Amino acid sequence: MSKFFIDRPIFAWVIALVIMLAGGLSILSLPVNQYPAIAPPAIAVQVSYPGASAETVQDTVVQVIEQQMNGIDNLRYISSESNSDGSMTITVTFEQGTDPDIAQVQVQNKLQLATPLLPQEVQRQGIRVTKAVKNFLMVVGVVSTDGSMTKEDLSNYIVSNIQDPLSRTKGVGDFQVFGSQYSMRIWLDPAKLNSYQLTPG
Amino acid sequence: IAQVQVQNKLQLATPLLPQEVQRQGIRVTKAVKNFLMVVGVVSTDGSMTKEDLSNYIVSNIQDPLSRTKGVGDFQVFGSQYSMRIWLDPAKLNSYQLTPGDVSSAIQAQNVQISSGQLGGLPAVKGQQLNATIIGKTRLQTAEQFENILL
Amino acid sequence: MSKFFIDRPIFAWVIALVIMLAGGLSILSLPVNQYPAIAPPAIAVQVSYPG
Amino acid sequence: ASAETVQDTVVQVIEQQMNGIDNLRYISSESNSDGSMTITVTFEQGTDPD
Amino acid sequence: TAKAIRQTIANLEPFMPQGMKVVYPYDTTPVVSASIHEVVKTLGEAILLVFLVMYLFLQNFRATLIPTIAVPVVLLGTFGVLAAFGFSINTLTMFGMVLAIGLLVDDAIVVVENVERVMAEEGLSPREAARKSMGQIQGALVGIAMVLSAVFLPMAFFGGSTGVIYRQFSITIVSAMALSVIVALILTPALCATMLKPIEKGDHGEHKGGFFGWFNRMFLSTTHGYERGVASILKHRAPYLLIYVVIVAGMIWMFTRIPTAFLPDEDQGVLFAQVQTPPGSSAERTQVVVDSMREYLLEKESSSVSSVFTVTGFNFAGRGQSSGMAFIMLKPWEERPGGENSVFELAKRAQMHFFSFKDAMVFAFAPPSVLELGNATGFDLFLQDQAGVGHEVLLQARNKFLMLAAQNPALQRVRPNGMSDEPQYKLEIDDEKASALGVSLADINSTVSIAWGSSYVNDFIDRGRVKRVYLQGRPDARMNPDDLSKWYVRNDKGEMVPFNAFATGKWEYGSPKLERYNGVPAMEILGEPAPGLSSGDAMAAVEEIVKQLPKGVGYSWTGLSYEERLSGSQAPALYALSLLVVFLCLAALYESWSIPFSVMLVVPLGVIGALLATSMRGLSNDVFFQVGLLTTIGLSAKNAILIVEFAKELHEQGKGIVEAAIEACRMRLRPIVMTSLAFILGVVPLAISTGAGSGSQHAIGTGVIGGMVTATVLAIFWVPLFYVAVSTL
Amino acid sequence: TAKAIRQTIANLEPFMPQGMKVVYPYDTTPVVSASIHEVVKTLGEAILLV
Repeated sequence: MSKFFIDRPIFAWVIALVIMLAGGLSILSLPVNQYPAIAPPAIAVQVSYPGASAETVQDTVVQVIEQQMNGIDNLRYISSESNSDGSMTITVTFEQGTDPDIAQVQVQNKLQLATPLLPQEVQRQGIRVTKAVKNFLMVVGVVSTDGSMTKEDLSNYIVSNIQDPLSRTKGVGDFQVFGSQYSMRIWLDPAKLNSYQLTPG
Repeated sequence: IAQVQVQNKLQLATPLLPQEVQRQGIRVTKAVKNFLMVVGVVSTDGSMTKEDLSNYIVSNIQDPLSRTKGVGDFQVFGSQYSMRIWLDPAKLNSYQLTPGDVSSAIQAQNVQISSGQLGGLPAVKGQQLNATIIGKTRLQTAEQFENILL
Repeated sequence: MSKFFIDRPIFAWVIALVIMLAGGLSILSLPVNQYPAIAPPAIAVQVSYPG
Repeated sequence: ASAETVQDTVVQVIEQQMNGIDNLRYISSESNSDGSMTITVTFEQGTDPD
Repeated sequence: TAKAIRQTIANLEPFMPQGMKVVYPYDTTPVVSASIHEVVKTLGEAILLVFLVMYLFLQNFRATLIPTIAVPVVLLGTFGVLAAFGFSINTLTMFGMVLAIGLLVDDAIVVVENVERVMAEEGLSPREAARKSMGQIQGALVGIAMVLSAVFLPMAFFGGSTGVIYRQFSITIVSAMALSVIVALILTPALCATMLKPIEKGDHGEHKGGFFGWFNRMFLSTTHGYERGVASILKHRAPYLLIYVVIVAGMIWMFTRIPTAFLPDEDQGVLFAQVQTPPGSSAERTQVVVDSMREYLLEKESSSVSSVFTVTGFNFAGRGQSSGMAFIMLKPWEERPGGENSVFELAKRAQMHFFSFKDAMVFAFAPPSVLELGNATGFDLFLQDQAGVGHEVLLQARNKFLMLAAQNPALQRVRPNGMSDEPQYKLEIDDEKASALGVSLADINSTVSIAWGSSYVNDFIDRGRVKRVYLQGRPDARMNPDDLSKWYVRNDKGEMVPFNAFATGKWEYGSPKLERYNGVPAMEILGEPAPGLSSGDAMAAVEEIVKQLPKGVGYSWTGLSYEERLSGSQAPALYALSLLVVFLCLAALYESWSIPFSVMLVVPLGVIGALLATSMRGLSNDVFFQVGLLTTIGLSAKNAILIVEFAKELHEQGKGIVEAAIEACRMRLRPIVMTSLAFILGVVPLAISTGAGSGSQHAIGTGVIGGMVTATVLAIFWVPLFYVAVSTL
Repeated sequence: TAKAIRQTIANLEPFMPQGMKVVYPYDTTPVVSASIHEVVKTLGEAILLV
């Protein structure tokens, strides 16, 4: 029926009060940002390869891995490249409106068809599969003005202490630390190696 | 979604396989029952065998017809070009060589070289030149495989 | 119920018209095929061990 | 192996390669002397296990 | 997650030593925090003066709040249905609701007009007048919802890449209307019309207290001026449509004249500056310019920047020793006043300074409004090779395309992100004479890889952490090519032989950044059209240059131009189904054809002003303007329909066919002049605004007032003549 | 998907050499179009008698 609002005024109050309460409970549970997901998923895969040319890293470890990057749902295209310090990205983009977890695991199970096909040196470096989209959010980590600290121990304290409780929180997809961690560097001398009748091998 | 127990079943026996088996890859596909269509034919000009057409199919129209929508599997007839080597026992006995020596000579000569750069970091202070160095490149033709010191 | 629409014939027409326009949207915004998903899903593995 | 020889070379190299994953509560890794190793990780309440 | 990693990981600061600290050289929290804290303040300034303007209207100082208590409540229902649909709040739903908040008050205006029409000329109590109000407002209030929702309901169905931006200007806005009609049916006309409305025989308008007693007689004079103006315009009726058809001809001409854009940028307090050097240059040859530009930015432009943070070794245009990029953080929004502190003046001043640099191709640029796609604005062009032809011919094709690049009149400043051919050193070995000297080949490979490839042997433990141990020679014996002759290898019988006895090397050329695409190698350039021009003519001007290439290679489009090639602005498909659904739906009120067809013809009258308002401002078309046209033609339609149904229902009551229209304008002139200015007097701080998010606020501010200024003072002169047409039989 | 396959075949086949061709020896797609055409031909030839 109709016309049931004249007789009961506070029954017309409480229907506004209950939607006011329903709107008041929705603010504390809805997340706040400035822009929604506009870009398609952009599943990236990168490796490292020390001391090799761009032609070597093109004819060794991207030609054998782009032949298995197939059989994936909603594949748009494969933006891949290579550099001179032995770096490469094979970032595959997908269609709009797709959950990126299956886009991770399909690229993973198709990358399993290439890991024994890689040479032995690049397999001990570590394949990296990330769900990075396009951009960064924030950078931190700096030296104080007290001196006696270079960039190397700063990078080592960034990697060995800070990013290990940081990379497993919410929203973290990719890290791009400037500079590497500590390492044991052994530098040789060719004249001393010739004097002691030794190779480097 | 249902691939979850399939994607962990491989880890129990991936490196436990023999290495020559492991050098091919365990292809996990969503093939269900049947095909859709077939393509590929020779033209009226001839001058093609039953191998070069398959090599052209897998070299030119494998990935544009498999990176598209809906394609889950393909079972091509024939395959690509391959630098096949057919040893002979008579000349091997004449030169007193084992085929394992031939395979080790091939796997020692046809190697890509990760050389590096001339101006690599950390360089000396004041160095004003950097250039990558290209070492031994992979072979191209058949006579390049003929000119291999056994 | 009825009797609010014989006196309002264009209000009786507009429901059929918006149903026809929603149909004209859904005839182009729908995929067509021969048969639905009757087959069960199946996952396969393949190798090649020569010799 | 021993507890230290399984603590230095395997758990310490897998726990560095197990990041960038959604809804991680914590990773409680442990090891014993007889060659066992556990990287049991908990997720959020009400997620999907597979 | 920004506030959950900016201080919850800083809990290691007691565990941190005293020699280290934490700064923030790059950040994005103000453009997400201060934007929301500004839009809540502009919502307060929106519903801050709408009480006082209607208080000036109805002359009630105490019984005044009664149409404006529902208004701060019904906006919570928008957040409720937005949480029910599972879409996060953004700039989009705030920019929708800041214009939706003024259009949802119109039912509260029309119910207090229903109160005042029995309060002024009648001495009836509101308890007995509530039935008289609801007998005529229920047949007029439930019809506007289905014609107002049908401008976003077909707009919500469109998806794609430019469909998720159509959402949050879709049905999330008009859900507030769909609940406001429900609370208008159930909440206002039984209690707000009755209980806060005493009877004091209201016929005042002579003294009004203070500085208030000179408005009602002027309003009566304006109503009589409108009543004589409609009598003047019904005299001839031929030139008043002969000047209508010329502005219909002007609409399509202005629509053709104005160009379009796509998602204009803001300041954002950030700037990127990449560097470039000729190839072969070291890291010091790029370090010699970043300190110079750092000193320049820290001294000559100190009134604009807070801090700079450069890196080297990595860039957006590749990496290596020929690369490097710098982040630049400017002042906060209250610290950089004036238009000279914007990102565009700073960008052109930075480019004018970088013109003075000789050996460095430094380029500074600003990111767009959207951060999750694209580093800059423009388009790209992949160059595939179908036949698998070699690298030099496609490099020459890229060279010919970049030669025929600055000569195109539709494009400007198109550049590659790759590099030229780097001079590399190709080494060669004479393994025949090497085996004659008695050395192998695999030991030679092992020695050269350990000597220069910087090999990695195994792991080691340091401070409870697993780290790596490398192996390499020394730098001072490898910086020079003849220093590469300083190495020795062991032969079969223990002794050593030098490197130059068997191996030599020469100088060749090779690209440092090799890029593949869909299995084949492909290089690319990126650019943008002329300032103001669209991307369609820029796309058409480059598909004629692709006949000038070595034949065997082809082109491809990717990036944000991929969806532009697929489905960009669908303005042919748009504005058609949305017009047809309201053209079929508005006949549900009048139950005729000629009268809804005639009152549909007010929709050209409101769209014309928002076109030349952008030209008077100086901005181009955008998706924000593309929904601004929808909301202003919805406002014009709802401001036109609520006066013609009174004339139609009062023609059959006691009046004639030409007299009922001017009688309806004589009786219902108050709310149509009320709610239009009551809406647009809150949009002025959004219409003119400078600060955080000022560009996207200007992208909707200059259109909404221009679309309605041709709709509330102009279109009321044309709507009753459209009603009393001779074909309306 | 079948017409997408025929489009991504027909776009690049001018770049194939002239001593090559492509046919469809086995196909399941045209019987679907023939079936739906012959059953929409039994709609205009089915409602006129009613």
